[PDB]
Amino acid sequence: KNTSSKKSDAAPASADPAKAKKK
Amino acid sequence: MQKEFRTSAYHSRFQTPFRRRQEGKTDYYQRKRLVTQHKAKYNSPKYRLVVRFTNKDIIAQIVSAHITGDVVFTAAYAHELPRYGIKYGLTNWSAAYAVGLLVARRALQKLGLDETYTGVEEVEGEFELTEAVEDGPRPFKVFLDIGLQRTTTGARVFGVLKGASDGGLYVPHSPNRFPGWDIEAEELDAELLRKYIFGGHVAEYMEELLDDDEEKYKSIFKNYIEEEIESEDVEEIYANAHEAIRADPSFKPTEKKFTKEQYKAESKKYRQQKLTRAERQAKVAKKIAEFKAQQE
Amino acid sequence: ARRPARCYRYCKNKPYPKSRYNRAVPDAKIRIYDLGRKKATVDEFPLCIHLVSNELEQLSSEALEAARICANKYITKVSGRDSFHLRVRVHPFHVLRINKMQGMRGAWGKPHGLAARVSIGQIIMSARTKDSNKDVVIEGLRRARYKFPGQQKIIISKKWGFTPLNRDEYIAKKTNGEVIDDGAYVKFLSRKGNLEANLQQFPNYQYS
Amino acid sequence: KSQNVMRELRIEKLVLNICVGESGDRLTRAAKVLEQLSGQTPVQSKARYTVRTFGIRRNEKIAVHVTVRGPKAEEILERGLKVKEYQLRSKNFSATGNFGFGIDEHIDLGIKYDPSIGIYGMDFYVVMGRAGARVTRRKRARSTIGNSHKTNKEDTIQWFKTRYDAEVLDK
Amino acid sequence: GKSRGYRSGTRYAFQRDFKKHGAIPLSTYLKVYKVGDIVDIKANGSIQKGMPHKYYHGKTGIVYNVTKSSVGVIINKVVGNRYIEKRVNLRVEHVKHSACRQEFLNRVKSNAAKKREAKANGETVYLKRQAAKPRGSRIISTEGNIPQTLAPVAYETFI
RNA sequence: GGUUGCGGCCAUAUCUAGCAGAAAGCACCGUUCCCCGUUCGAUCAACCGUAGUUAAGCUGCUAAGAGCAAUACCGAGUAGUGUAGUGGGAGACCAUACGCGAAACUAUUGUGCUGCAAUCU
RNA sequence: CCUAAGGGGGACUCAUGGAGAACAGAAAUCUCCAGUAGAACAAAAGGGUAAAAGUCCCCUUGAUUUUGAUUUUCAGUGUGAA
RNA sequence: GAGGUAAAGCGAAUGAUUAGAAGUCUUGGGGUUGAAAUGACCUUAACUUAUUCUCAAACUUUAAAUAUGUAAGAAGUCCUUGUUGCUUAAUUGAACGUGGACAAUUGAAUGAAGAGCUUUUAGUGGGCCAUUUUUGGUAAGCAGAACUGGCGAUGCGGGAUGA
Ligand SMILES: NC[C@@H]1O[C@H](O[C@H]2[C@@H](O)[C@H](O[C@@H]3[C@@H](O)[C@H](N)C[C@H](N)[C@H]3O[C@H]3O[C@H](CO)[C@@H](O)[C@H](O)[C@H]3N)O[C@@H]2CO)[C@H](N)[C@@H](O)[C@@H]1O
Ligand SMILES: NC[C@@H]1O[C@H](O[C@H]2[C@@H](O)[C@H](O[C@@H]3[C@@H](O)[C@H](N)C[C@H](N)[C@H]3O[C@H]3O[C@H](CO)[C@@H](O)[C@H](O)[C@H]3N)O[C@@H]2CO)[C@H](N)[C@@H](O)[C@@H]1O
Ligand SMILES: [Mg+2]
Ligand SMILES: [Mg+2]
Ligand SMILES: [Mg+2]
Ligand SMILES: [Mg+2]
Ligand SMILES: [Mg+2]
Ligand SMILES: [Mg+2]
Ligand SMILES: [Mg+2]
Ligand SMILES: [Mg+2]
Ligand SMILES: [Mg+2]
Ligand SMILES: [Mg+2]
Ligand SMILES: [Mg+2]
Ligand SMILES: [Mg+2]
Ligand SMILES: [Mg+2]
Ligand SMILES: [Mg+2]
Ligand SMILES: [Mg+2]
Ligand SMILES: [Mg+2]
Ligand SMILES: [Mg+2]
Ligand SMILES: [Mg+2]
Ligand SMILES: [Mg+2]
Ligand SMILES: [Mg+2]
Ligand SMILES: [Mg+2]
Ligand SMILES: [Mg+2]
Ligand SMILES: [Mg+2]
Ligand SMILES: [Mg+2]
Ligand SMILES: [Mg+2]
Ligand SMILES: [Mg+2]
Ligand SMILES: [Mg+2]
Ligand SMILES: [Mg+2]
Repeated sequence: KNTSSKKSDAAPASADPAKAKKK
Repeated sequence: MQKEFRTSAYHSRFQTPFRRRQEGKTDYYQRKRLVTQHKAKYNSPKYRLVVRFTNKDIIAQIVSAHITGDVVFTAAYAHELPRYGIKYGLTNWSAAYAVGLLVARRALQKLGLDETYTGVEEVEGEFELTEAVEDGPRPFKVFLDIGLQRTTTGARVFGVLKGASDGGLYVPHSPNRFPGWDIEAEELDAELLRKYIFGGHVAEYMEELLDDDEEKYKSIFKNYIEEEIESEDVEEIYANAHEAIRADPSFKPTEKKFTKEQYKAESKKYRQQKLTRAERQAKVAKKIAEFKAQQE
Repeated sequence: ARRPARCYRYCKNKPYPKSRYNRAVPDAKIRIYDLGRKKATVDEFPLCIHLVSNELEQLSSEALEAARICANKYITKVSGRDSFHLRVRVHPFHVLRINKMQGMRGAWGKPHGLAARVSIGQIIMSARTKDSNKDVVIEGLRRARYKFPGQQKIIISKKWGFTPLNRDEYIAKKTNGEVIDDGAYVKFLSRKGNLEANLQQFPNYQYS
Repeated sequence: KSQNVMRELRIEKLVLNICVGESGDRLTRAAKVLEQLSGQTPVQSKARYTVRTFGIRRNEKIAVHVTVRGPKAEEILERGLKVKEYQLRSKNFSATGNFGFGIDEHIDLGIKYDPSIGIYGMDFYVVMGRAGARVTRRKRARSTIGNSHKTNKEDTIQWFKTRYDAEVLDK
Repeated sequence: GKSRGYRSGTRYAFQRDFKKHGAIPLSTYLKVYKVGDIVDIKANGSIQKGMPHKYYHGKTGIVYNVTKSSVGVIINKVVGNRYIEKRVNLRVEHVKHSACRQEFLNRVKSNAAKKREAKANGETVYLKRQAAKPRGSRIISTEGNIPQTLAPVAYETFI
């Protein structure tokens, strides 16, 4: 019905920083 | 452990925006677009209808911009309406229309355009623009400057718009942001606009609330109760005001209970005054000395 | 493999450091810049002796490493491993190029080594130690002078250790409570900023 | 004066989160439960980016959440505090004066159970605030709220204990 | 491969001043330019329409045309052994009045006022400017200022 | 002089932490039939000025505050540089001569000024 | 390479960090605070951009017609582009 | 007016980089385990804070010298009001004008075998050298750019001899 819209300009990425299992 | 953000380098490289943008008051994108004049119309200025709403007041000003600062041509406030017969609801949509008409008539009187360009003397709420008179000077052109206020169909700023247009000023506009515009059927219900001009929505609210929650009409519309003004006689309140506004739109300043100098001296009584360098030196020496008590 | 140093003695080219534009650069032979008792406090080693360049010239990382080892070895041999703190004051950041590793066509060279570009009067090596170890440290530096091309002077600093204060201004500022230890270095008192923080950091501050 | 009427702590909003890890009918059912509980159309959240491990892809609709304000927020909140027998943790309160907890079954809240719908756990977060927060949210003349008028962790914990007679443990 | 594009080599020339990026103060759009005005040209990197070519960045010229949002400026550009008149179309964001007019127009008014006042006084006044001349004779008092004798100082090392 | 609306220059105006603020203004603030917009009258829209408050916004003051601005028997006539020699030096480089002349550093001082209109204890 | 990644308007603010919320963990979704741009803008790099030029939404076809002037390369010829 | 090179800077952004010190609840591990509590201790390593050594053709707040644009009047400055289909709400402006006022110190220096203008045509279109700036190269009587001056095209005095 209604969905949150995107605010993050890094629309074209792949995964994410911060992610890296070691932490 | 996270990085401290507010470093000295952060403050050093920071670029403050314009003073009136950091206050959140001026949209300089829109302001630039409104003000810039065709450079081949060399010193002829563009005139803005600045319309601002406070919680209690409507401010309508006719402004031309210059390098040393903006210059007001005329200004009409909503608190001038009690002189014209409107004492309550100083923020109606209808109060906005009245303020626009008042500022329009006052500006045309200042200019000399009274008998020519009277406007819509018989207000029926139909969309209409002030057409120039053939073989004569063009009507005073002003562009609406609504500032940061959102543009919505039914907004009060366009009440000042319609009042100023009916007052004889040429203000370019379309009727699709007026109350009574059918978005599905792209036509203006001029009946509903005439309704909004003469307080019809508030009147319908008075009658509908008294007969549903009479106690709530007693709390919201007290002032109407103590003046013995019911819903059925609201339209005349504006209609009379309209005539009076057209009869004498001239500006009358408030008789001032004090002169500028007494006000200045009284206010000057307050306001803390800066400490002298010697004073702060004594202050720092005192704090330096008073830090001893924790040598441990 | 390595050409004679005479081929790269002079600052003929613009600085060519490792960057985003050349990446396949070898490492400098010098990696260690502080030797001896580098954790000693400022009062332990008041006497400072510098080896100063009297040449605008390039010194290889190879020469820097060799001179560093020579000086370190001699002083640890004569006075003990804990009698000094030696610091090399120039870092080789300039990449030398070699061409062959036809003719002059497409002759842009490949990284070959690293060199430090030194000026006239520039300090190359600094050695803080005690006064009784002066003649030792000077001779440690005199040998290291042999591993370098050009002229170097051994100059006894007027200042206390690695500080910017003379050996007299340091005592005045220390007995006045304006200097505190920070490990191997010190912090000096400031008459600007937060009054409470400045006072907290320097409790022994005899204010005027 | 610290005892002013306008310094009164009060709920600004409660945000309802169901982070179903997949897409399709189950997420639709979470939206239906949220629409039942709150009486409002919820909003579906799309993955901001793709994770193969979690079985999600960017812009695949994963979670659903809805924001409720006013008297209804208090009612849903007390229905959820009942499930917790009025016992939160110290950690559950943020440094900004907001707090939250998470139920595990949505029928404990007091709604009808449907086998087709199933049970979803649910996540609750409350944004606390005094009067005058519109200053930081209004369009014109936006500013910040002064430090004394801000909500902090301790004021919210004490306010919660007083208004609900609950205990906030700190294990 | 050689590169000689329109904005080649303008990395620093077309930059905004440090801590001076962003919106244009509106006095730029409120200034009035008339045919015959002398204007300096300095490109604004943030307005890409009507930008002058990098040659005219830092040049000064005369307005010959006035349009809706732009002015036309005549520049004399050296091409070989003569000058060629160049006519550049510029938006007013890249244009500023030359400050050399107002000093010279002020020297004209000042000359006129003094000349008419010497005429009023039946006297003469001399208006040609003169370069700075050698200073005249003078006498130096030594009360509080007896000369202090200096000598060159010996050599020292301060490291 | 304070305050509001519109501004010019765009930190001497910003940031952080405290404290104070008469009058008026501004503000928070109350309500949802109507125009309008939202998951949410929170924002936006409309109504009341009625029930409350200077708590916040805002304003002013405090701080050997950070930042910013200005000044200089500060550093320094230093670095650099235009010009000259059948100057020094194997060279690297350096001195001198006629001129121009920084940046960092240090110290001190300051912390918005102002245009149009309106209004106020 | 793009019917939008062109044009206009409007609304929103990006990278990232801290503190918090069932399964849920370093990374799923939610909230507040901070956040001068540390992101995003097809493609190299530079410049430019914050109530926008970035993100999202609405409407569109100015990516249309007639030919002149000008800027860059320049012979002040052509082409491309503006 | 413009500039971003020399210099300078890095307890200023970006990027690089040496050393300690003091602290923190994802300390990253070992060790002394106490029986397990992740709750202490010794330790190394991470981060954070205030410092410290050294750097940049494709880094930078600042920022020269030299070189560089314009102006320094009679075709100038001011006053008044004529024309228009352009412009202004206008009797507002824009441009071009009529008429009037300001006289040789007519608005800096120095110079000027005078200034301006036109047509037509030759040879040439291999260059090289010196100082300084400068790129590739270990370098070259090597290769390539910047400004000027030269040789070429030029004898004469000097450098013995030598573009
Ligand atoms: N430096 C050598 C030592 O000092 C003396 O040697 C002296 C000289 O032999 C030597 O001078 C040499 C000279 O020989 C040779 N023919 C020319 C060379 N440039 C000079 O070099 C000298 O001056 C230059 C500056 O011009 C300096 O840079 C260099 O360090 C210095 N050695 O340097 C000293 C004076 O400058 C002793 N006689 C000798 O035994 C001892 O080893
Ligand atoms: N500052 C004086 C300047 O004089 C200059 O020139 C002046 C004269 O040299 C020039 O010539 C004019 C001519 O235009 C006009 N139509 C006729 C007039 N006789 C001429 O002027 C001269 O010519 C005669 C005849 O030889 C001379 O004897 C006499 O010096 C002078 N009257 O015209 C001007 C006088 O009308 C500029 N043209 C003028 O604009 C400017 O004011
Ligand atoms: Mg707008
Ligand atoms: Mg050999
Ligand atoms: Mg374009
Ligand atoms: Mg685009
Ligand atoms: Mg578009
Ligand atoms: Mg927009
Ligand atoms: Mg950064
Ligand atoms: Mg980063
Ligand atoms: Mg033509
Ligand atoms: Mg052409
Ligand atoms: Mg072309
Ligand atoms: Mg091209
Ligand atoms: Mg085109
Ligand atoms: Mg450059
Ligand atoms: Mg540089
Ligand atoms: Mg440099
Ligand atoms: Mg610097
Ligand atoms: Mg740095
Ligand atoms: Mg610094
Ligand atoms: Mg760094
Ligand atoms: Mg020929
Ligand atoms: Mg030929
Ligand atoms: Mg040849
Ligand atoms: Mg030939
Ligand atoms: Mg020949
Ligand atoms: Mg000759
Ligand atoms: Mg001869
Ligand atoms: Mg000879």
